[PDB]
Amino acid sequence: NGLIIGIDLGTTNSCVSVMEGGRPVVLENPEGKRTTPSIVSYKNNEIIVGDAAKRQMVTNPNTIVSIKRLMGTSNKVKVQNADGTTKELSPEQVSAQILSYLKDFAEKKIGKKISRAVITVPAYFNDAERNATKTAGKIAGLNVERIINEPTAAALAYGIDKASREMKVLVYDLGGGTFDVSLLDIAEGTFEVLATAGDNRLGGDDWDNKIIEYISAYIAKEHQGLNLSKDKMAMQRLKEAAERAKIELSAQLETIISLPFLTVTQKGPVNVELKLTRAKFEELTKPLLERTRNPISDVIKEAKIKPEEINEILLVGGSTRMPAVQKLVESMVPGKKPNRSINPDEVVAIGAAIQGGVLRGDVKDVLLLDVTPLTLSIETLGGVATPLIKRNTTIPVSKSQIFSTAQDNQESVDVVVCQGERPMSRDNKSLGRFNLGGIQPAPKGKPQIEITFSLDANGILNVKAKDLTTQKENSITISNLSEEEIQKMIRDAEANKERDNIIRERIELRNEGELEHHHH
Ligand SMILES: Nc1ncnc2c1ncn2[C@@H]1O[C@H](COP(=O)(O)OP(=O)(O)O)[C@@H](O)[C@H]1O
Repeated sequence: NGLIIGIDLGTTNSCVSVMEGGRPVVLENPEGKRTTPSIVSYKNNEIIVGDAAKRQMVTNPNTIVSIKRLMGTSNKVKVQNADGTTKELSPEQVSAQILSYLKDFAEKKIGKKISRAVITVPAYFNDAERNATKTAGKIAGLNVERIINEPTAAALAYGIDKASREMKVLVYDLGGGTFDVSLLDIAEGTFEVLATAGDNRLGGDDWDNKIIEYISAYIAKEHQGLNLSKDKMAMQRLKEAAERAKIELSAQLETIISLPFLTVTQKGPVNVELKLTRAKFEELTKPLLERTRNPISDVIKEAKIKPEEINEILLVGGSTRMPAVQKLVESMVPGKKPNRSINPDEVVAIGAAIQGGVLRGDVKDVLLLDVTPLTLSIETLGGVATPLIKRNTTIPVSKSQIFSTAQDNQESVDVVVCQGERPMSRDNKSLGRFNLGGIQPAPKGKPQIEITFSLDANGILNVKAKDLTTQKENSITISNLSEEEIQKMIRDAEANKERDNIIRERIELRNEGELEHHHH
């Protein structure tokens, strides 16, 4: 029946995506962000999810971070209610609050109720870990139609199921909390995780902490051993400044960590304005980064292949935007360029969304092709399809030819557009019709009407009929196609090729084409 949304339920951030008109689309939360902190907080008997919970993660003791780590387990998390009593919550319930939130704002964006989803998980996850994830989904009112692996999701986003050949794919996932490297074998639509290895206590958070150590060391140096470890408001601000600094060093060779009024001492207010170079940040985080090297070789050997045999490498996780990470990965797979062309923090959700569409039935797969798959033609005298843009021409393009009138004293012309490789326009699929009058009584062949088929680089078509004498010009704009639908029309022409050529004997396109008027 209804839409099946794609959810990446991540350790540190979550992302939600859905198929819209044959494309995956990432949905943005109410704060306009395409990803959402996997963080829940409790205050005044009100549940807070995402950015607002992250903004009080150190200050509010109730905040629950990295709940995903306790999934599958029987552990509990205790939080204070308003009255001082203690409520106890399972990892299924906390995750269900995050999923409810994602589900909520998606309904508001889509404007429909949503009750089905694909949820992704780490490849290593066992059945309890997956049943807790599935139970989270049920508590949130979502029929979980399938649970898929994060790196399998990544491969669907990159259309690797469409390769029509065996593919060895290395997926390097460095998130905020977790690192995973997986080796996939993808053959005839079956996804097999040959091998997985990594560290679920290693991620971009650990990179930030080295910046917190840096800022701390600097403060102690500058202010006679000033230590703010036990100050919650201070530590909240450092954690945030650390992550801002880190992110800026993925596009800058340095940055300024700026923390005015960090605290006040008997000396007055302490202001930090601290430079951190990319070189320095890389040095401080070298130990963390290098814990990702051996795992790459480990899974390569575990699946009994050379590096040579790897067909494609995908970068997943937002921490893979870091230059040092991209460089590392490249160093371990000579020849291959790691693929980062789909937002690594969105890529998994996108894959789930694709899987969702495929499970539904509405797999109206649009294709952003740079070349025209079929001939585009105007109907001339006798129902003949005179081509203007030939099959396999590269967009953008605008071809033009002058036509005339089929009958003497003809007041107007019908501009009937059609797509396909067949000699009669009735055989081809029509894309539109429109009229153009203003035409003065004359012999057939006298009026000179410049027709212009025009395609933008995004694909869509505009056909511009112009009477050159009277300047009168009507024009229509056109919608796109499926792969099966393309192939049906190619097949149809292939199937009637003998019939069509005998029709073509009588057709002569080298003379000026003629457009007629049949009454609407
Ligand atoms: N431009 C960037 N440079 C460095 N790190 C980044 C950048 N953008 C996002 N990150 C980091 O990505 C990490 C995790 O992102 P994400 O993939 O959403 O995590 P997860 O999949 O674990 O939920 C965060 O620690 C964040 O600091």
